Amino acid sequence: SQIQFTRHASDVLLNLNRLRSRDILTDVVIVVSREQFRAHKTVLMACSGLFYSIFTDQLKRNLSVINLDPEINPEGFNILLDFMYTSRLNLREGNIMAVMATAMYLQMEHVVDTCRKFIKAS
Amino acid sequence: SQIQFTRHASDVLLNLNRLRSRDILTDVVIVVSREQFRAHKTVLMACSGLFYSIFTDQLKRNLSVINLDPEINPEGFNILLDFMYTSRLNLREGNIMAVMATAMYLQMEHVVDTCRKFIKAS
Ligand SMILES: Cn1cc(C#CCn2cnc3c(c(/C=C/S(N)(=O)=O)cn3CC(=O)Nc3ccncc3Cl)c2=O)cn1
Ligand SMILES: Cn1cc(C#CCn2cnc3c(c(/C=C/S(N)(=O)=O)cn3CC(=O)Nc3ccncc3Cl)c2=O)cn1
Ligand SMILES: [Cl-]
Ligand SMILES: [Cl-]
Repeated sequence: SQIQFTRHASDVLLNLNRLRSRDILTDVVIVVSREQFRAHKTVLMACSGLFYSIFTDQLKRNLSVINLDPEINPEGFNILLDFMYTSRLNLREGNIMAVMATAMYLQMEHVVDTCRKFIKAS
Repeated sequence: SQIQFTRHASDVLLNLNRLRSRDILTDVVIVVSREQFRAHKTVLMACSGLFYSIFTDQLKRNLSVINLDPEINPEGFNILLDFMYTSRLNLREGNIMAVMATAMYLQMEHVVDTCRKFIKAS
Protein backbone atom coordinates (compact mmCIF):
# COMPACT_ATOMS: atom_id res chain seq x y z
CA SER A 1 0.00 0.00 0.00
CA GLN A 2 2.36 2.87 1.15
CA ILE A 3 5.17 4.53 -0.96
CA GLN A 4 8.57 3.08 -0.04
CA PHE A 5 11.59 5.42 0.24
CA THR A 6 14.55 3.14 -0.54
CA ARG A 7 17.37 5.46 0.73
CA HIS A 8 15.50 6.76 3.83
CA ALA A 9 16.89 4.29 6.45
CA SER A 10 20.50 4.86 5.19
CA ASP A 11 19.89 8.68 5.27
CA VAL A 12 18.67 8.42 8.90
CA LEU A 13 21.71 6.37 9.95
CA LEU A 14 24.14 8.77 8.20
CA ASN A 15 22.57 11.73 9.99
CA LEU A 16 22.72 9.87 13.36
CA ASN A 17 26.43 9.30 12.68
CA ARG A 18 26.84 13.05 11.88
CA LEU A 19 25.19 13.86 15.22
CA ARG A 20 27.57 11.39 17.00
CA SER A 21 30.58 13.12 15.27
CA ARG A 22 29.40 16.44 16.78
CA ASP A 23 28.49 14.91 20.16
CA ILE A 24 24.89 16.14 19.71
CA LEU A 25 22.41 14.36 22.04
CA THR A 26 24.88 11.58 22.82
CA ASP A 27 23.81 10.27 26.24
CA VAL A 28 26.41 7.65 27.19
CA VAL A 29 30.16 7.15 27.40
CA ILE A 30 31.37 3.57 26.81
CA VAL A 31 34.68 2.98 28.62
CA VAL A 32 36.92 0.27 27.11
CA SER A 33 40.12 0.06 29.16
CA ARG A 34 42.05 3.36 28.63
CA GLU A 35 39.72 4.61 25.82
CA GLN A 36 36.18 5.89 25.77
CA PHE A 37 33.56 6.37 23.10
CA ARG A 38 30.38 8.48 23.17
CA ALA A 39 27.18 7.24 21.58
CA HIS A 40 23.39 7.35 21.52
CA LYS A 41 21.85 4.70 23.78
CA THR A 42 19.05 4.16 21.23
CA VAL A 43 21.48 3.20 18.43
CA LEU A 44 23.45 0.92 20.82
CA MET A 45 20.19 -0.83 21.86
CA ALA A 46 19.16 -1.21 18.19
CA CYS A 47 22.50 -2.86 17.31
CA SER A 48 23.61 -4.93 20.37
CA GLY A 49 21.90 -7.51 22.62
CA LEU A 50 24.22 -6.46 25.45
CA PHE A 51 23.30 -2.75 25.22
CA TYR A 52 19.62 -3.67 24.68
CA SER A 53 19.70 -5.68 27.95
CA ILE A 54 21.59 -2.93 29.84
CA PHE A 55 19.42 0.03 28.88
CA THR A 56 15.98 -1.75 28.92
CA ASP A 57 16.65 -2.51 32.57
CA GLN A 58 15.14 0.27 34.70
CA LEU A 59 18.04 0.05 37.17
CA LYS A 60 20.56 0.88 34.40
CA ARG A 61 18.60 2.86 31.81
CA ASN A 62 19.76 6.27 33.23
CA LEU A 63 23.49 5.39 33.47
CA SER A 64 25.68 7.91 31.60
CA VAL A 65 28.86 5.72 31.80
CA ILE A 66 29.14 1.99 30.98
CA ASN A 67 32.43 0.25 31.77
CA LEU A 68 32.97 -2.74 29.45
CA ASP A 69 34.86 -5.87 30.46
CA PRO A 70 38.57 -4.78 30.75
CA GLU A 71 39.48 -7.72 28.42
CA ILE A 72 37.67 -6.14 25.46
CA ASN A 73 40.02 -4.75 22.77
CA PRO A 74 39.26 -0.99 22.19
CA GLU A 75 40.04 -1.31 18.44
CA GLY A 76 37.60 -4.23 18.08
CA PHE A 77 34.96 -2.22 19.95
CA ASN A 78 35.66 0.93 17.79
CA ILE A 79 35.29 -1.18 14.56
CA LEU A 80 31.89 -2.45 15.76
CA LEU A 81 30.68 0.99 16.92
CA ASP A 82 31.58 2.43 13.50
CA PHE A 83 29.68 -0.52 11.87
CA MET A 84 26.61 0.26 14.02
CA TYR A 85 26.56 3.84 12.63
CA THR A 86 27.56 3.05 8.98
CA SER A 87 26.55 -0.55 7.95
CA ARG A 88 30.21 -1.07 7.02
CA LEU A 89 32.42 -3.68 8.79
CA ASN A 90 36.15 -3.43 8.33
CA LEU A 91 37.22 -7.15 8.74
CA ARG A 92 40.89 -7.92 8.12
CA GLU A 93 43.13 -10.85 9.07
CA GLY A 94 44.80 -8.68 11.68
CA ASN A 95 41.58 -7.77 13.51
CA ILE A 96 39.15 -10.68 12.75
CA MET A 97 39.63 -12.55 16.05
CA ALA A 98 39.31 -9.39 18.24
CA VAL A 99 36.26 -8.23 16.22
CA MET A 100 34.57 -11.63 16.39
CA ALA A 101 35.15 -12.00 20.20
CA THR A 102 33.91 -8.43 20.75
CA ALA A 103 30.78 -9.09 18.63
CA MET A 104 30.06 -12.17 20.78
CA TYR A 105 30.40 -10.06 23.97
CA LEU A 106 28.13 -7.30 22.44
CA GLN A 107 25.64 -10.04 21.33
CA MET A 108 25.62 -9.25 17.59
CA GLU A 109 24.84 -12.68 16.04
CA HIS A 110 24.77 -11.66 12.33
CA VAL A 111 28.20 -9.96 12.74
CA VAL A 112 29.56 -13.10 14.52
CA ASP A 113 28.22 -15.24 11.65
CA THR A 114 29.88 -12.89 9.10
CA CYS A 115 33.16 -13.25 11.04
CA ARG A 116 32.78 -17.07 10.73
CA LYS A 117 32.24 -16.65 6.97
CA PHE A 118 35.43 -14.48 6.83
CA ILE A 119 37.43 -17.21 8.61
CA LYS A 120 36.01 -19.87 6.27
CA ALA A 121 36.96 -17.79 3.22
CA SER A 122 40.46 -17.19 4.46
CA SER B 1 37.12 -1.77 1.15
CA GLN B 2 34.73 -2.63 4.10
CA ILE B 3 31.94 -5.33 4.08
CA GLN B 4 28.53 -3.74 3.45
CA PHE B 5 25.50 -4.97 5.44
CA THR B 6 22.56 -4.20 3.13
CA ARG B 7 19.71 -4.64 5.71
CA HIS B 8 21.53 -2.96 8.65
CA ALA B 9 20.13 0.61 8.28
CA SER B 10 16.53 -0.76 7.92
CA ASP B 11 17.12 -3.02 11.00
CA VAL B 12 18.30 0.02 13.02
CA LEU B 13 15.25 2.08 12.01
CA LEU B 14 12.83 -0.79 12.81
CA ASN B 15 14.36 -1.18 16.26
CA LEU B 16 14.18 2.63 16.85
CA ASN B 17 10.48 2.41 15.94
CA ARG B 18 10.05 -0.51 18.41
CA LEU B 19 11.66 1.64 21.12
CA ARG B 20 9.27 4.55 20.22
CA SER B 21 6.28 2.11 20.49
CA ARG B 22 7.42 1.27 24.06
CA ASP B 23 8.30 4.89 24.92
CA ILE B 24 11.90 3.80 25.67
CA LEU B 25 14.36 6.75 25.71
CA THR B 26 11.89 9.05 23.96
CA ASP B 27 12.93 12.56 25.03
CA VAL B 28 10.34 14.91 23.51
CA VAL B 29 6.58 15.35 23.19
CA ILE B 30 5.41 17.07 19.99
CA VAL B 31 2.07 18.84 20.59
CA VAL B 32 -0.13 19.29 17.50
CA SER B 33 -3.35 21.02 18.54
CA ARG B 34 -5.30 18.57 20.81
CA GLU B 35 -2.94 15.60 20.11
CA GLN B 36 0.60 14.80 21.13
CA PHE B 37 3.25 12.41 19.91
CA ARG B 38 6.41 11.19 21.66
CA ALA B 39 9.64 10.71 19.74
CA HIS B 40 13.43 10.62 19.84
CA LYS B 41 14.95 14.04 19.14
CA THR B 42 17.78 12.36 17.19
CA VAL B 43 15.40 10.73 14.70
CA LEU B 44 13.41 14.00 14.33
CA MET B 45 16.67 15.91 13.62
CA ALA B 46 17.74 13.24 11.08
CA CYS B 47 14.42 13.54 9.20
CA SER B 48 13.29 17.22 9.42
CA GLY B 49 14.99 20.58 8.77
CA LEU B 50 12.63 22.17 11.31
CA PHE B 51 13.53 19.72 14.11
CA TYR B 52 17.22 19.88 13.10
CA SER B 53 17.11 23.70 13.51
CA ILE B 54 15.18 23.50 16.81
CA PHE B 55 17.35 20.94 18.60
CA THR B 56 20.80 22.09 17.26
CA ASP B 57 20.09 25.43 18.88
CA GLN B 58 21.56 25.43 22.40
CA LEU B 59 18.63 27.50 23.70
CA LYS B 60 16.14 24.79 22.63
CA ARG B 61 18.12 21.53 22.64
CA ASN B 62 16.92 20.57 26.19
CA LEU B 63 13.19 21.27 25.59
CA SER B 64 11.01 18.24 26.42
CA VAL B 65 7.84 19.71 24.77
CA ILE B 66 7.59 21.34 21.31
CA ASN B 67 4.30 23.02 20.38
CA LEU B 68 3.81 23.01 16.59
CA ASP B 69 1.93 25.71 14.71
CA PRO B 70 -1.79 25.24 15.70
CA GLU B 71 -2.66 25.19 11.94
CA ILE B 72 -0.82 21.90 11.40
CA ASN B 73 -3.14 18.91 10.83
CA PRO B 74 -2.40 16.16 13.46
CA GLU B 75 -3.13 13.38 10.90
CA GLY B 76 -0.67 14.90 8.40
CA PHE B 77 1.93 15.16 11.17
CA ASN B 78 1.24 11.52 12.33
CA ILE B 79 1.66 10.26 8.69
CA LEU B 80 5.05 12.01 8.46
CA LEU B 81 6.23 10.83 11.90
CA ASP B 82 5.36 7.23 10.94
CA PHE B 83 7.30 7.76 7.64
CA MET B 84 10.34 9.00 9.61
CA TYR B 85 10.39 5.71 11.59
CA THR B 86 9.44 3.30 8.71
CA SER B 87 10.48 4.70 5.25
CA ARG B 88 6.84 4.26 4.23
CA LEU B 89 4.62 7.24 3.22
CA ASN B 90 0.89 6.70 3.09
CA LEU B 91 -0.17 9.29 0.39
CA ARG B 92 -3.82 9.26 -0.64
CA GLU B 93 -6.06 11.78 -2.41
CA GLY B 94 -7.77 12.51 0.88
CA ASN B 95 -4.57 13.43 2.76
CA ILE B 96 -2.12 14.62 0.02
CA MET B 97 -2.63 18.37 0.55
CA ALA B 98 -2.35 18.16 4.40
CA VAL B 99 0.72 15.88 4.12
CA MET B 100 2.42 18.10 1.55
CA ALA B 101 1.79 21.33 3.58
CA THR B 102 3.01 19.60 6.76
CA ALA B 103 6.17 18.35 4.98
CA MET B 104 6.88 21.94 3.86
CA TYR B 105 6.49 23.17 7.49
CA LEU B 106 8.76 20.27 8.75
CA GLN B 107 11.28 21.10 5.94
CA MET B 108 11.35 17.65 4.27
CA GLU B 109 12.17 18.52 0.62
CA HIS B 110 12.27 14.97 -0.84
CA VAL B 111 8.83 14.24 0.72
CA VAL B 112 7.46 17.55 -0.69
CA ASP B 113 8.85 16.60 -4.13
CA THR B 114 7.21 13.13 -3.85
CA CYS B 115 3.91 14.87 -2.98
CA ARG B 116 4.31 16.97 -6.19
CA LYS B 117 4.90 13.74 -8.15
CA PHE B 118 1.70 12.28 -6.56
CA ILE B 119 -0.31 15.34 -7.65
CA LYS B 120 1.16 15.13 -11.17
CA ALA B 121 0.23 11.44 -11.40
CA SER B 122 -3.29 12.03 -10.22
C1 LIG C 1 27.47 -14.88 22.60
N1 LIG C 1 26.60 -14.30 21.55
C2 LIG C 1 25.39 -13.87 21.74
C3 LIG C 1 24.99 -13.41 20.47
C4 LIG C 1 23.69 -12.82 20.16
C5 LIG C 1 22.61 -12.37 19.93
C6 LIG C 1 21.23 -11.97 19.66
N2 LIG C 1 20.99 -10.57 19.44
C7 LIG C 1 20.25 -9.90 20.42
N3 LIG C 1 19.95 -8.53 20.28
C8 LIG C 1 20.44 -7.90 19.13
C9 LIG C 1 21.16 -8.51 18.16
C10 LIG C 1 21.45 -7.56 17.19
C11 LIG C 1 22.23 -7.86 15.97
C12 LIG C 1 22.84 -6.87 15.28
S1 LIG C 1 23.85 -7.37 13.97
N4 LIG C 1 24.92 -6.44 14.05
O1 LIG C 1 24.48 -8.65 14.27
O2 LIG C 1 23.04 -7.49 12.75
C13 LIG C 1 20.88 -6.36 17.61
N5 LIG C 1 20.29 -6.58 18.77
C14 LIG C 1 19.57 -5.63 19.55
C15 LIG C 1 18.06 -5.70 19.34
O3 LIG C 1 17.51 -6.58 18.78
N6 LIG C 1 17.35 -4.58 19.82
C16 LIG C 1 15.92 -4.43 19.83
C17 LIG C 1 15.04 -5.49 19.68
C18 LIG C 1 13.67 -5.29 19.76
N7 LIG C 1 13.17 -4.06 20.01
C19 LIG C 1 13.97 -3.03 20.17
C20 LIG C 1 15.34 -3.17 20.10
CL1 LIG C 1 16.33 -1.76 20.31
C21 LIG C 1 21.48 -9.96 18.30
O4 LIG C 1 22.13 -10.57 17.45
C22 LIG C 1 25.98 -13.61 19.57
N8 LIG C 1 27.01 -14.18 20.27
C1 LIG D 1 9.47 25.05 2.87
N1 LIG D 1 10.35 23.87 2.69
C2 LIG D 1 11.55 23.76 3.16
C3 LIG D 1 11.97 22.48 2.75
C4 LIG D 1 13.27 21.88 3.05
C5 LIG D 1 14.34 21.43 3.27
C6 LIG D 1 15.72 20.98 3.44
N2 LIG D 1 15.96 19.94 4.42
C7 LIG D 1 16.68 20.32 5.56
N3 LIG D 1 16.98 19.37 6.56
C8 LIG D 1 16.50 18.07 6.35
C9 LIG D 1 15.79 17.68 5.26
C10 LIG D 1 15.51 16.32 5.42
C11 LIG D 1 14.75 15.53 4.43
C12 LIG D 1 14.13 14.38 4.79
S1 LIG D 1 13.15 13.65 3.57
N4 LIG D 1 12.07 13.13 4.34
O1 LIG D 1 12.52 14.66 2.74
O2 LIG D 1 13.97 12.76 2.74
C13 LIG D 1 16.06 15.93 6.63
N5 LIG D 1 16.65 16.98 7.17
C14 LIG D 1 17.35 17.02 8.41
C15 LIG D 1 18.86 16.91 8.25
O3 LIG D 1 19.43 17.00 7.22
N6 LIG D 1 19.56 16.61 9.44
C16 LIG D 1 20.99 16.54 9.57
C17 LIG D 1 21.88 17.07 8.66
C18 LIG D 1 23.25 17.02 8.88
N7 LIG D 1 23.73 16.46 10.01
C19 LIG D 1 22.92 15.95 10.92
C20 LIG D 1 21.55 15.98 10.75
CL1 LIG D 1 20.56 15.27 11.98
C21 LIG D 1 15.48 18.67 4.21
O4 LIG D 1 14.85 18.37 3.19
C22 LIG D 1 10.98 21.88 2.04
N8 LIG D 1 9.95 22.78 2.00
CL1 LIG E 1 23.77 17.48 23.59
CL1 LIG F 1 12.96 6.06 29.11
